[PDB]
Amino acid sequence: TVVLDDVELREAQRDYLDFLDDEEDQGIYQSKVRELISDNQYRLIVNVNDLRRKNEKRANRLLNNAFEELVAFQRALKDFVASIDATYAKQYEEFYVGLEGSFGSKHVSPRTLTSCFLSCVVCVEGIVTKCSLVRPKVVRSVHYCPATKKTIERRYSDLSVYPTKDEENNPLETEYGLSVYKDHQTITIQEMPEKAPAGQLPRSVDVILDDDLVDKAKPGDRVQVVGTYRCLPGTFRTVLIACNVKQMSKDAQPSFSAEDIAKIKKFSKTRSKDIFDQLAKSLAPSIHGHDYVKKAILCLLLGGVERDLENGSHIRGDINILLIGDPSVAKSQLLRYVLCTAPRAIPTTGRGSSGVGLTAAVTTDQETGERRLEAGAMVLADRGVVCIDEFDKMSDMDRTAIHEVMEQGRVTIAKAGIHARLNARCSVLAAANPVYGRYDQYKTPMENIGLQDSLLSRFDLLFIMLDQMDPEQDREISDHVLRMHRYRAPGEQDGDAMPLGSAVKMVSAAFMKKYIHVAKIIKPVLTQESATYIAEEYSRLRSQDSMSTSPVTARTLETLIRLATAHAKARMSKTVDLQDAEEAVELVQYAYFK
Amino acid sequence: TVVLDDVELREAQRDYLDFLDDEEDQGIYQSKVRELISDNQYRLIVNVNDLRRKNEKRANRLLNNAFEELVAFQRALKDFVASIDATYAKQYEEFYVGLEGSFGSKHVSPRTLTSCFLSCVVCVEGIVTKCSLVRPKVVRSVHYCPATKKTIERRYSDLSVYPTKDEENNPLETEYGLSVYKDHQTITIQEMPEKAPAGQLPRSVDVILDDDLVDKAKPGDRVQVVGTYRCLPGTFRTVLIACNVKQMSKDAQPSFSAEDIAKIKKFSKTRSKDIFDQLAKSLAPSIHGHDYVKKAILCLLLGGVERDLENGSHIRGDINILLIGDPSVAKSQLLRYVLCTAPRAIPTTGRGSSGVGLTAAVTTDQETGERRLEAGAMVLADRGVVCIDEFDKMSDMDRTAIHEVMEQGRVTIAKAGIHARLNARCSVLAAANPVYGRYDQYKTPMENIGLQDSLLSRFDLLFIMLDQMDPEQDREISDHVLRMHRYRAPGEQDGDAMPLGSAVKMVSAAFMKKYIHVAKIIKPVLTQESATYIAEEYSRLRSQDSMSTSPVTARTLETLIRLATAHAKARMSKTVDLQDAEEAVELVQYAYFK
Amino acid sequence: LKDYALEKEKVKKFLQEFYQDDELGKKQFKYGNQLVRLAHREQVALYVDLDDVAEDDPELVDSICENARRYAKLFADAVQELLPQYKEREVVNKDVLDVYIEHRLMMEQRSMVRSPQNQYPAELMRRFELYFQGPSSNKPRVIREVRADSVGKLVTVRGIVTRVSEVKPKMVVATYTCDQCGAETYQPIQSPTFMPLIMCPSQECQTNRSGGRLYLQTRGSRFIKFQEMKMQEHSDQVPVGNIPRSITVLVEGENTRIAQPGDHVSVTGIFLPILRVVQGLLSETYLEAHRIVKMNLTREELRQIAEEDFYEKLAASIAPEIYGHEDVKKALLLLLVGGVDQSKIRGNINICLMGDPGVAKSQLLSYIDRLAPRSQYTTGGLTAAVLRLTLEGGALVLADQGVCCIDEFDKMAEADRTAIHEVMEQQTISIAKAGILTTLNARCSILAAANPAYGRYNPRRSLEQNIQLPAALLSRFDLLWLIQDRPDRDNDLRLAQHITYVHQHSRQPPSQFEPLDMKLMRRYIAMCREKQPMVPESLADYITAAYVEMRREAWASKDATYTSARTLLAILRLSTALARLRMVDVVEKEDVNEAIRLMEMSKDSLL
Ligand SMILES: Nc1ncnc2c1ncn2[C@@H]1O[C@H](COP(=O)(O)OP(=O)(O)OP(=O)(O)O)[C@@H](O)[C@H]1O
Ligand SMILES: Nc1ncnc2c1ncn2[C@@H]1O[C@H](COP(=O)(O)OP(=O)(O)O)[C@@H](O)[C@H]1O
Ligand SMILES: Nc1ncnc2c1ncn2[C@@H]1O[C@H](COP(=O)(O)OP(=O)(O)O)[C@@H](O)[C@H]1O
Ligand SMILES: [Mg+2]
Ligand SMILES: [Mg+2]
Ligand SMILES: [Mg+2]
Ligand SMILES: [Zn+2]
Repeated sequence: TVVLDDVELREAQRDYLDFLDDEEDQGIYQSKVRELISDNQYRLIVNVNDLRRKNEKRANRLLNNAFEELVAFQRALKDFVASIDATYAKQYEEFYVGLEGSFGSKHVSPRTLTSCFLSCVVCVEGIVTKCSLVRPKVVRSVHYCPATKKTIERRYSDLSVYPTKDEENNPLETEYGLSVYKDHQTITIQEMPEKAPAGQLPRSVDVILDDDLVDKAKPGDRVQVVGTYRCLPGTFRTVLIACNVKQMSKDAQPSFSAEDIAKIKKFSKTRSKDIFDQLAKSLAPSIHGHDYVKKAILCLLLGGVERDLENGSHIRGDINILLIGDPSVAKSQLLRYVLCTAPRAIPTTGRGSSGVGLTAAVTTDQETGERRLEAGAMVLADRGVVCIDEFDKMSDMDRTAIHEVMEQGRVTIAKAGIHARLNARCSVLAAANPVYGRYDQYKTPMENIGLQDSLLSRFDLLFIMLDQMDPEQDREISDHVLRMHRYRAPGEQDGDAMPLGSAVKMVSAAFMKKYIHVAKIIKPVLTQESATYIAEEYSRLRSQDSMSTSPVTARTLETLIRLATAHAKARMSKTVDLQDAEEAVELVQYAYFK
Repeated sequence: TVVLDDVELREAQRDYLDFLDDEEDQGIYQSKVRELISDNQYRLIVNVNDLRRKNEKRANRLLNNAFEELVAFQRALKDFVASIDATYAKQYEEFYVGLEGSFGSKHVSPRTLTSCFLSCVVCVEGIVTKCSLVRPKVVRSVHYCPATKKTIERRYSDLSVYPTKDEENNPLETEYGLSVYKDHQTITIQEMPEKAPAGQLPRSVDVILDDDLVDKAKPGDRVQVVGTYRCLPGTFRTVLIACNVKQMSKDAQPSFSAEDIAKIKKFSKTRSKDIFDQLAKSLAPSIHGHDYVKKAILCLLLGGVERDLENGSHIRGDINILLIGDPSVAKSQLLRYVLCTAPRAIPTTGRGSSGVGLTAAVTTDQETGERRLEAGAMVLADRGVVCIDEFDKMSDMDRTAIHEVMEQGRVTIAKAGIHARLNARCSVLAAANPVYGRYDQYKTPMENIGLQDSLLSRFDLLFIMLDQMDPEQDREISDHVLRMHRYRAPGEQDGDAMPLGSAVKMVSAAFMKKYIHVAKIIKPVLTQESATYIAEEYSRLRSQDSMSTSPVTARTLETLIRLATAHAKARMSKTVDLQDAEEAVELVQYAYFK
Repeated sequence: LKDYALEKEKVKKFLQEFYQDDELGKKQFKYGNQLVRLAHREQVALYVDLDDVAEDDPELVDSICENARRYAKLFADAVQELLPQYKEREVVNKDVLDVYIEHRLMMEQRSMVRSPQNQYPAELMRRFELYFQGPSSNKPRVIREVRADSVGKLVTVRGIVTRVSEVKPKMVVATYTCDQCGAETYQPIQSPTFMPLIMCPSQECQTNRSGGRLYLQTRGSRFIKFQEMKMQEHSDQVPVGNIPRSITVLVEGENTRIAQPGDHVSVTGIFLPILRVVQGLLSETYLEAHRIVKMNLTREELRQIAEEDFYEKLAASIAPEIYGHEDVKKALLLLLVGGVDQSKIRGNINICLMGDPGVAKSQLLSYIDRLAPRSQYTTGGLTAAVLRLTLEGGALVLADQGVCCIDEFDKMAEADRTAIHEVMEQQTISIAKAGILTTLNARCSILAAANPAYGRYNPRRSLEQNIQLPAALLSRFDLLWLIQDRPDRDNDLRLAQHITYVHQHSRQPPSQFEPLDMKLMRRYIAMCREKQPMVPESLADYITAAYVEMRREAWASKDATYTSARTLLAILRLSTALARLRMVDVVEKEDVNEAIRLMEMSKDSLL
């Protein structure tokens, strides 16, 4: 009952070494391992499709059969490194294989990762939510028996259990240096929140990381992982063993269709001057008035351009707007417009997500009493948008952490000895009614809500909307209200309403969503003419600051820079136009000067 | 649970390899392995005292723990052979170590082989009785799995269990070539029958032989084997695993004491001529008369000297005497004297030994239905003496089987598919009453019993004693009988008889037994004078053959030669003497002529 | 792979037969002398330099490096054998333990083969301890770099002690006495916890089956001094985009009480696992301590230093992205170099920056924090604490021999205001969570930044009227700069033009002097700290003349400008600080006058 030779594994191990023997061919993989030797890491990365090219059969065997095939490949890798350099190979107990390239059907998402892929390689894509602490895991424990003068081993691998006494009951003292340990971390992936239907339940998939793969991930990172999906011992829990992890850029790209691109290009080229206002009017058509607000909200979705400097200064491109206004005004309605339209937005309340709240938090699992650093709403909106309602009712700790993320777009945490620093760059669109209703237009907005005089400085814009009891204004609104209410769809007999569904000039919201998604990729840059013009205006606001809203300050200057940047993105104009600075300046004047 | 290093085994193997590394020293063991390599065998022989001299601690370690130390030793031996020649080492999967030399306590007998010796080396000396057939024992079986295209092995060693299916129930085919097999025979040893009390029971010990040790033993051989005494899997059964076997000389020698030698030499040099006659009178002093018979019995005990020629002849030195006479004659009493007197004798009835009979026989075990070659009473008497009573009542199969041993001294058996040719050279003293008593001196000696005249030719001597009603002779015998009756020990009061205990001029039987044993070592050779004298005597006997027992033939000539040789032993003469032949001639004339 | 008995021989050879030509070249068997001291109880610990073993067996040092726990026990047992040889006096039975050890040894010697259980453990044949000192070849390892692969090895690290528990007695060899038999029982302990024994395994009671129940006795047992502490990544090694990472360290024996929170120590010890299960066991790690030591260019650089505008250029290099505030940028540089502390005098130069929002206060602090060697950033914990029972130094403690940048100074807790008041007074922090006034050394410059209440500053409203902080506490600061965002269309246009360049270039506009890399700046600072310039007594005459002159202006000034002796003391710090910038060990009139100019400008900022 002791295996002697495996012809299949022999051939498979040989074929991998032949594949890694990239000398007569283009030399790419020989150069890789040479770089691997120089770089001192022990995990080669491999494009699966090249393996398909050299051997489709073996590549099929690898994808269909993971655990055995990789073990052969690691063997071929270790021998190959030993061929190039024996001593460097001898430094490391083992070596690892990293897969890459196109995975035809094995490239799935956590929603679509069914049990059918068990023991098959899978290339999952998603967002990391829960992270566990780095821990060292024993694999090969080495023991010494002074009674017998004997040294033994015990591997664990996939497999009271710890041996401490000889079979003769002599003591065994472990040999820590001889034994083998490896850092080990667990995380959880979920489907990207933008592309995740509300009807379906969450489908979260565990992940195991070891060796250098441990720390190459944090919560709120858009990552693609390639690994072997395996069950666990007992209805069985199932986990994915990572073979390689890579952080896809959160920018990604606006795939869509070329027809959408062409329609966008035609629409953009149609009327670049009115595209901003045409979008603005069609941004929230159900809502009447608040035209500056609609213009402002469009700029927030467009977003400025983040500037990372030589010293590491990281002037944010995100724009932040706060809405204050009397109840029964279309504030909550406006945000739901943003949720329907924003390419990547997350809703939230004052209280935030359960337990974790708005920002990240540490969570004992309570199934094993294990710490888990769990991403919050703010982090998940990174390079996106967050819509906060009842923002006044935000808790005090959140009122503390909001300062960090607003200042830095970055939430740090050291609680429970868990050092971490999560990217949280996210334009925020907060809304909060005045306390006790009936805003007094005498004191500060802080005096009506209590924002501690700082977050108002942090917010680039702050718009007040009061229920002025003008009969003309009420007629305009009520005319709009009844016009929408009286509307019936084109195909209908003024009879039945819509069925009780079991599932959840003017431009389409989706068309708007696709358009602004395309526009976000544009990277418009300054013009000296506009730069001179805006400097005059900012100084002019400082001149207009003599009368005494918050005063114009350097925060206001960069706010105008982002707004002109935003309007530049609206027209796809890679050079900021004086029109862009013009529209921003008047918009800011409305914000501070009614 | 994988053993990594055994420092004790590491050092012990090195110590043997250093011991085997016999180049700085006399080269005795280095030469032995070189001779072993030339021999092409794979079992070195080792003297323990060399190990004691080079390392007393290691030798004590070996004898107290035979198994592990030998395994280290065989490890060192194979490594050492590979050092001298790798390919010759590669010929054999393993090598073996044969022990030799002195063992203080561990050199025991089956009588004295206590259970305490378990796991210790032991040098058991004794006599083989039963031998099993040579059978090939499987030790390591190689299997091949065409479904998995995978080879699997198993070792049995000390450990239905023959694997035939993969864990996936794939068929397995056994690679007969790669599998390891070794011939394996079992034998049984017992105490030497001469040196064993009648009160105690047999102490049969089972021996296991493998490889070259298999057929280096036969039933009825005096051997000493060194091996590891071990239990068996299940109150348990215990067997000995042979490490080396050797057939010691069956003659051995009369060590005893130098005082016995001096007394023998003093007595021999006192009256060398009268020692033959004096011994005869003291041979059977309880029986009056038959003095010529007593002389012949002495000649039988001393016997002749075997002559072996260039043609592979084995011209026997043994003497065979038959006694016939009416019942109530001391014939039976004569045999009791010889049994008490002879150095190496064994009694038997006309029936022979139970089951096995006179010569060997094949017996199934009936505990496992296993054939066993069992040595008979005749075989155990090899180079000794056998006393047969009721020889007329021999069974017809035995009446035939006696021919071979009487002629060749070796019994053969090919029956039951079992092939053997055992040694049974044994001077035999047979006796048989005439049928219906009342011997008649008109018919043949055969006709009074029935022997076919082949046996009578085979027997060197035949003596006929008749119940003559001579008042003078009967007075002489009866007066002798009553003198023995009236005789009382010097220490006694004529009162009570000897207690009923549970235990069982004239020279002593023991001293006589010692002397004949010493005389048996002596190898008297021929003298030209006596050779000329006896040749005339034989031709004279041929001249006497004109007158009308058997006629004189060349059988009688060689019978006289052994008789003179036996008398030459009786006086310790290093050569035969005219006295020796002259005593033989009158003895033969008395036998054939009344 | 190797025979520990053979290794035991090599160390015994090494210890008995290693020497070093000591002071005056005295050939001395260093360890041999120490063993003699140990034999007479004159030593307790035996620190061993591996480089000594490297002097004659570097391979042995390597094997010690690849596994250290093994070789520690080998050496300890090796020393255990050697010590009876080196005994030459029957020293007094120091403490009950030695006479107890003597009592047991006589009892054992009163016994001949014996089972391994009926023999004393090695750990009880002690009252000496052994530690290694890492080789100079082994470069110190950052706490981040101590991965799972290095467990079981011997590593040297650097860091800052964030906390340390009180000394407590750790048990080593638990001793028991049977209920009904004279045989004594032992139990070595490795785990942090254990089940105490109940029934004696004594041969007599085992044979008798009397159920002799073990009763623990502390006198028989053997304890050891023990401590628990955490060490944090030193600020230099931390990457900019990360934060410091902790590591537990266990200290025992004579290594105890050699460390306090906020001590920039370097530790050599074994990195090992502890378990207070998936695909194998998961175990928390720690660093068993062995040795603890509390730690402390090109000619063009010299040519640059000789330049008159050198120090001015360095000030320009302070946050060149920040336009304006040049004289303030000069002042920050003075804080970075600090004073001299001639004798003692407060070398740290604490500065507070009050001003309207959106004037680069927070950004300036971030730059200073990134720049200084030992740096801390906080807003308001800041001060020490007693967590549960263990000390835990706050950011103020961690800033020792460095700077603590406190943004949002206006929103401090009033108790913390008192705390920093203690720091500016004597540079120590006192705290009593359980009524125990534990004082901690806090020697760290304070770079405060506050914002006035109710929007921008009102010039009409006096000082301590736009701000609600203690005026006495404010006057403690060496310098106090009031930054006002007055609308000045020209200067406003200048700043905007600076901003637009940065957006259009991701780069500062080109100045007269390009900024220097922050590391090079720190190199100049470290050079500047090398000096401790002195004040000639002639300068004192002019210095005092200037002081009374400005103090007269304060009397002339209707508003009390807080001129005091404190004002004079800081001026000494500024002058000698400037002398350090000048790389001249004697202060100068230019240094003095320039310091007065900045002092006047800070007062002018109050205009
Ligand atoms: N003098 C200046 N030169 C250059 N940039 C400036 C200046 N003053 C302010 N800024 C810019 O103002 C922007 C936003 O204001 P900033 O972060 O400086 O506020 P702050 O003064 O720290 O405010 P607070 O203390 O109220 O939070 C920063 O990006 C900084 O670049
Ligand atoms: N200008 C407006 N045009 C149309 N509807 C409005 C307008 N202002 C308020 N509403 C009405 O207010 C309702 C939503 O109020 P909501 O935003 O939930 O109040 P708040 O946000 O203050 O809690 C909608 O049904 C909407 O019709
Ligand atoms: N010559 C003799 N001298 C002494 N006793 C004799 C003699 N002949 C026969 N006997 C007696 O015969 C008895 C033994 O007879 P046994 O040899 O058994 O008869 P058989 O051998 O014919 O069967 C002994 O008790 C012995 O005393
Ligand atoms: Mg609402
Ligand atoms: Mg008879
Ligand atoms: Mg600030
Ligand atoms: Zn007891």
